[PDB]
Amino acid sequence: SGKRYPPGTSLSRDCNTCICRNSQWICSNEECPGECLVTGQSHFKSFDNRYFTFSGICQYLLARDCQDHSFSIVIETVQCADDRDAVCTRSVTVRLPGLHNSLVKLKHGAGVAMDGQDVQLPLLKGDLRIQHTVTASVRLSYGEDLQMDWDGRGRLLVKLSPVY
Amino acid sequence: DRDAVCTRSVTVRLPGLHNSLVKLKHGAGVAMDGQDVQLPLLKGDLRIQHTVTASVRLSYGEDLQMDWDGRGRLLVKLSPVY
Amino acid sequence: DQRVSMPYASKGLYLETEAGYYKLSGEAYGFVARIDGSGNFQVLLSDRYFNKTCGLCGNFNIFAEDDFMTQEGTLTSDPYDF
Amino acid sequence: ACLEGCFCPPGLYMDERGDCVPKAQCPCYYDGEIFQPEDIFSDHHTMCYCEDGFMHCTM
Amino acid sequence: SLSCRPPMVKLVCPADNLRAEGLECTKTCQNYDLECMSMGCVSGCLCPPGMVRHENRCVALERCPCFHQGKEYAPGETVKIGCNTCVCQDRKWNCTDH
Ligand SMILES: *[C@@H]1O[C@H](CO)[C@@H](O)[C@H](O)[C@H]1NC(C)=O
Ligand SMILES: *[C@@H]1O[C@H](CO)[C@@H](O)[C@H](O)[C@H]1NC(C)=O
Ligand SMILES: [Ca+2]
Repeated sequence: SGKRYPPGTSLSRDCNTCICRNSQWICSNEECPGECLVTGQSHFKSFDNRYFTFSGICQYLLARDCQDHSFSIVIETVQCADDRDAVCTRSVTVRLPGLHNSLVKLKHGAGVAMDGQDVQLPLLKGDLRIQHTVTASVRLSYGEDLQMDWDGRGRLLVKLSPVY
Repeated sequence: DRDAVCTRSVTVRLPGLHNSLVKLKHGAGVAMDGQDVQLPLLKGDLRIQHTVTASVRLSYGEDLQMDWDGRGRLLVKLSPVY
Repeated sequence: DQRVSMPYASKGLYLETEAGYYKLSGEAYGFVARIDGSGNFQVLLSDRYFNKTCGLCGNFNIFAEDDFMTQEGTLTSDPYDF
Repeated sequence: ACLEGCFCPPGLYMDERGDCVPKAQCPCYYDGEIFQPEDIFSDHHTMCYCEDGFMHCTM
Repeated sequence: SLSCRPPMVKLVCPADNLRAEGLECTKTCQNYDLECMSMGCVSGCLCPPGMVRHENRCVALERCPCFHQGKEYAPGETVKIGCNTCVCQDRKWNCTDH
């Protein structure tokens, strides 16, 4: 990145580490977690660090486990202003077939609703934990291989560990 | 003291709806079937909501009311059909 | 933001005065605006924009009842939220 | 009834965060969802907005 | 009211099953493999289990086309993307690995 480092150093990306030896960084190729990101009006980021935009108004499928069926996430888009080029996220629906085949729903506030029932946070069930983060944003955590973020005003995130 | 026995919680049971089990906790909290709940709770018959934002009020149908069991001041209202 | 004098003719928009009243002609782009002394906006506009130009002066179609089609596209009965 | 407790004057209405506010920034609770005081909002067919506490929907 | 057409039959939400996946989860050819949300059914008239909706026509067999670039392709039809041919056998496109 346009600056010099002595030999033997070990700078670390978020993903892994690299060490200087004979003017050539040696680097590991071990996987590191991805992050699909919804934000703004309609701006998506794939797990593979692709960026794009799709201003559709329906219930779209954001993510899903597709060899087995440990979960499935479903975004719900609506127009969000006077203009037609303004399509923000209103809610997201999560589905856990591992526990009751339940159906979590993150609402346009910081609210959550399991199977129609509004819920006070925290929600320690067996696997999934739902709690506030700054007391202004919800955070789902199923197991140790799944996280989420607030879908109040539309800034959904995910954290998928390399087991997926 | 031994002459000090206050109420901690009360448990309500409605066989008309799911055979559910409501629970009024030592705060102003309510817990249906283990699940904590945000108030209000308009199900079909029973409504649960705050009163002054410091006291819960259950209302099943038009023949049953309740009051806060946080620090132990439970009430009931039973209409003459009972 | 820079106040200019009058008349003015940049970019194919002649900003003149006619009959003591101010005019803004755009014949290349197909419109003639003007204002009077009291203040009464007027917009003469060509037939090239038939069943097109949607806005606060409605679409240029033949009908007169459908010309509240909002920025989404919604026939609204109210002349105000439009 | 005519109850006893902690209120605030008639120009001010109660907000979720303990403070009470005028009806300008009093949010809407359409379908449970808590919308902010200015939220234009629409599917393809319906058209709804939140003005001052109430949710003005149309079709 | 309207007695719905012969090729399909009306449904009713049972009062017991929460899984009343009826009218709301109307399976068309797009959303068959996709998994759907549902609170309860409606007073609609849905195709049988062995067939799906297809542009205002309950196409019977599971032979309905295989879309690309928002265009129809009957089963068996091929497309040439790059130096590969690719055919839709059942419902998913079957390409070549050259
Ligand atoms: C206006 O546009 C619509 C849609 O393209 C078209 O059907 C109609 O013929 C046009 N003119 C009139 C007479 O409305
Ligand atoms: C293609 O069709 C064959 C049919 O036997 C199937 O086995 C195979 O998995 C399909 N996929 C591809 C693209 O090879
Ligand atoms: Ca008109």
